Amino acid sequence: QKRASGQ
Amino acid sequence: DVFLMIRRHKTTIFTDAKESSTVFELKRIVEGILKRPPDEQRLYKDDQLLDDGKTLGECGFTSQTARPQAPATVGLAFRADDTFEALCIEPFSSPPELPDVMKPQ
Amino acid sequence: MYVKLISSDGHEFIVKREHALTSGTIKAMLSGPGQFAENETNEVNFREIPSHVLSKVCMYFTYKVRYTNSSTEIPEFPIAPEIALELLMAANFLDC
Amino acid sequence: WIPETLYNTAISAVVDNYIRSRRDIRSLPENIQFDVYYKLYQQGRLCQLGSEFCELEVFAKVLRALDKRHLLHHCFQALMDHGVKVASVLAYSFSRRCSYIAESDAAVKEKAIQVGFVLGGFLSDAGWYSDAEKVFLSCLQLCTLHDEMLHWFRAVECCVRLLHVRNGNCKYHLGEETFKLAQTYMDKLSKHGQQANKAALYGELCALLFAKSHYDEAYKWCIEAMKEITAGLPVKVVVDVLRQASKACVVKREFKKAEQLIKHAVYLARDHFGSKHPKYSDTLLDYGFYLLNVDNICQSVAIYQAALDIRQSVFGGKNIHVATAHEDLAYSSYVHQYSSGKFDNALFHAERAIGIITHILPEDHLLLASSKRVKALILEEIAIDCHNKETEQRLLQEAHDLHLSSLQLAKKAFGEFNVQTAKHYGNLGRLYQSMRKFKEAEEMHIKAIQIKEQLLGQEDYEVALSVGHLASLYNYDMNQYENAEKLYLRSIAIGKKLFGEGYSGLEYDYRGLIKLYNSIGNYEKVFEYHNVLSNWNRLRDRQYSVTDALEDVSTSPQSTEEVVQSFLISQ
Amino acid sequence: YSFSRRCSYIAESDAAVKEKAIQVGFVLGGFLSDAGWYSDAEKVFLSCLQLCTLHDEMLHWFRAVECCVRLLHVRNGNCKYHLGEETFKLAQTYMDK
Amino acid sequence: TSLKPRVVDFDETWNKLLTTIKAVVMLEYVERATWNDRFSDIYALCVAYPEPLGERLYTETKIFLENHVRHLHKRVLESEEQVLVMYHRYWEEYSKGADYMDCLYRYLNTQFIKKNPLMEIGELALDMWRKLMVEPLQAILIRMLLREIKNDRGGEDPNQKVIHGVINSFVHVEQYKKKFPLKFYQEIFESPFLTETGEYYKQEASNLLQESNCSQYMEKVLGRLKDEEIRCRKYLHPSSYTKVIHECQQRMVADHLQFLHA
Repeated sequence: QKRASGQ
Repeated sequence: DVFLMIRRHKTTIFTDAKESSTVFELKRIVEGILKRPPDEQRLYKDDQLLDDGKTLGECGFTSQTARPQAPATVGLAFRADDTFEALCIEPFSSPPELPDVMKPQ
Repeated sequence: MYVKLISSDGHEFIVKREHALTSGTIKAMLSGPGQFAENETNEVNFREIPSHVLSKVCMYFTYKVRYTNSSTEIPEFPIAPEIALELLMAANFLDC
Repeated sequence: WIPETLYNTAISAVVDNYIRSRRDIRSLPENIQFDVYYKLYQQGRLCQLGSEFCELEVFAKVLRALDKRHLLHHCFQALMDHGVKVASVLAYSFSRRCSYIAESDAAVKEKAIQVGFVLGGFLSDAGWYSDAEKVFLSCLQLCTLHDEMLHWFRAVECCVRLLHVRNGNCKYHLGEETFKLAQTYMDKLSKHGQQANKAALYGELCALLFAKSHYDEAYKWCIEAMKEITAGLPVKVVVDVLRQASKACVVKREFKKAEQLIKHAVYLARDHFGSKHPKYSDTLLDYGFYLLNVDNICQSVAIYQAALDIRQSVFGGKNIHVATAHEDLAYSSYVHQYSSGKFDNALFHAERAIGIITHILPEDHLLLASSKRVKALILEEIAIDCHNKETEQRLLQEAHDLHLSSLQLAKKAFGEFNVQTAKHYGNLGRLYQSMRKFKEAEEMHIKAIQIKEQLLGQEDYEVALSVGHLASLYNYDMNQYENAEKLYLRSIAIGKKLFGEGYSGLEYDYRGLIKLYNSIGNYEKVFEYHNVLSNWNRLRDRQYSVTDALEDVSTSPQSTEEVVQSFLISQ
Repeated sequence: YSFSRRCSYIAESDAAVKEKAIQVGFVLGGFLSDAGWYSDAEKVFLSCLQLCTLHDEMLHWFRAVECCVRLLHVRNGNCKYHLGEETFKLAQTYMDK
Repeated sequence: TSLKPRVVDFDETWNKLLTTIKAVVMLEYVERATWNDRFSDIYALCVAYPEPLGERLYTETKIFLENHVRHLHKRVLESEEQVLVMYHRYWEEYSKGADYMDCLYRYLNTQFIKKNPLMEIGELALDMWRKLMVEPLQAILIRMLLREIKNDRGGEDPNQKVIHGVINSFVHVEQYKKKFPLKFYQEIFESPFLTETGEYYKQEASNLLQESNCSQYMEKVLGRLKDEEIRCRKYLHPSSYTKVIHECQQRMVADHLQFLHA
């Protein structure tokens, strides 16, 4: 994906 | 296979006998329990002498009415000295009579 | 091979020793100083267990021993409602 | 077939005669009363059981059977699922008893506190902290009405438990007051020359300050708690302090000590309690927290599912302890199955977490914020991975309102400048990145980064993660590659410093820089980051050969004093 | 279960108590079959049949064939079609009796 | 009366229990009626009113066992050079008493001890005998016991039951330890015993080779090892058959392997 996982 | 409760005065012998076995073996099995000869004892199915010749299935001790859950009682007397005694089978006890919740009170 | 389960009233429920060791407490009572073979049958006193419930206990002994590892469907032990509470405390005390 | 015991047959006969012998069962030995009540539960007669368990006289005798407490936790919870509010009724009954016996001697008060402690421990072990807090408040009032040595000990032991039921209830503002009362009682205790051990209280305060995201103070009180662990403490106290110590070490970025702390906690819990105990499930939950925060997510799902399956067994449905296991397993399944895109099990767990928390807690409760946040994260990734623009808008809007509700709850409880509200700011920024609203996305990521770097130093894992998110927003969307390159370098540096070259979060930065340079040029930079990414993939494939974490805990690895001493020696 | 338990105890009792138990079993099994609890109405009707198959008298065949009529309705609705043919054969045997 | 929870004092019931519990631990004769009555007394204590007096009964039983084994330890400290036979006699009596007390305390064991750190009364007594009779005598007792078997190796005639009873006592405490059922036996006795056997079989080994040639020494290997094999079946636990029959070969055959092969 374009960004990392959620926090 | 028939299960019985050979009660005399306050004892209650919990024995198991074959359906086909006769009353003489039922009297002889008490030899190893109370050590008294079968000649000087007689059994009692509710005021009924149980003679040696007739079998257990003949005198009403069917396996349906003497199942292990509720074995059928049988009386006994040991002749005292020479004359037999009456059935002094004492009742066990009165369980606490739980009141009926539907009884109007 | 017979043991005399004397109740509180005085009823002497003579049951086979193989049946009596079904209950853990009777097996414990028949071990130690209680295994002394007085007469031929070991008189076990049950000063707290009445006769109307010790009779049901002995019936359960002869029922479980006969009906153990039964292939057919096993019927339930008939416990009357008036006896059920006293036979509940007797079943716990006897560990059967 | 085998013949059923005379005990069980008599129980079936007594239960069947229940109307005729309802009050006569209460005169039975305490090991028969609970078996009769468990038969009422098994037969389905939940109404009669609920009527009996709502009386404190009956329930106190049930609580004295500690062998079958695991059977009681699944009965009581069933009653709380039946609709009968057994916990609040028992708490009210105990409060009424305490108000009645407030004017008495110190003999019956000590008896009621001991009944109060077991009832409060049951109500907080089952997860009814709002209902256990009333019981412990009554016990504290009883211990406060007099000021002797034993009552001081009981007041300290009651403020330890009152702090615990005000941490899991998200009443963090009253936790400081409760700890102050406990500290006052302990100072009065040490004034008279008798010292009470402070491990459990300091561990509960560590959990309080960690839940408020005060990780520096949380670690300070972690050290203070581990300084007070002796060989005579109950295993529950040592287990709780080990768990909270491991969590504080994890959020302080000290995984080298957190590993031994939490593995020893799991070993102690599995040894003393068992593999099907609620406390073992709590240790597994904190161990899954550790494993999820050390880039070991694949095992964490195997730990949370182990933790949840214990909690669904002992407790059952509609419990906050099951709900926390669901909302933690849902997030770990979301993180593990993130690149895979298979958010089917993750959403199913997050649906149950909200479906349980909404039933048992009010809409303004902080525990609902964390369950809403996880489901909003899952819904966003389901939205962007589907093709229906109607779905891509509906799910994104649902995630938007969930994130706003969670942000409102966290802002109301913690404040504007906490870490846990900055996490919601970062999630909202990611959501706005997905939702094609970029002007607000940059503001949200800027707020999250500024809050998490004002608080959590300059090179923390959380600030690095938010920096990576903002850099992906700049790179893939706003085409401001000058800032995105700098933020990628910062995120890569922090991830390498914390997790090394085998960090699984470095792919979203390596690919980001690859696209960044493909957009602007420097094909030598493209080649160098491409071979760096290839080396990273090779190292990750080499490290991917992992084992089961329960086996990693093993049996009897360490000793209780050894782990604490090693932690203290390592500062 | 309460009916079956209180029913297995008065198997050997008098005709009036067994008649009362049979009537209570018919009304309870009819209620539980009307309400749709066929798995639970079967146990009541099975216990009623167990009372009926004790004394081989006149009215007991009528009550047993009524029990077996009511067992088909609580076995057809419960999709116990394998036991349905056996129940019909037992009922037809009692009609032959 | 019935088996119903009733309020009862602990002093009277505990004295009635204590008399027969004293009569059992030293294996004195107690009436069977008294023995069957004390089961009902134990039950009445365990399900008493308004609180179950099971923890107090366990505490008082532990206190009694402490006092009794401590008194036996004082008694055998009074007896010098006769601690072996007296210890074996007291051990047999106390082991039978502990088994009978496990039988008597079955309701406390099943309904209180197993349902709450706490050991069953029949295995609490073994722990008390370990840590009040064997651990205090972990040095005096082993010296004479190792001397007796060493003297037996020298041609003496020790008591069969006394020597075998003392060694079996170490194993017989380990019934409740299902994890390590021989750790106590292998540590407090076997480790001194294995080193003692090696010392005895290396000092006398030089004596044999001093007067015997290779052919005569070969017959001596099959002479003393077979004798030691009897002592394995005589004064040793059966589970230690292999680890001592090969230890002697290490100090006899392995040390002289270069001599036998040549």
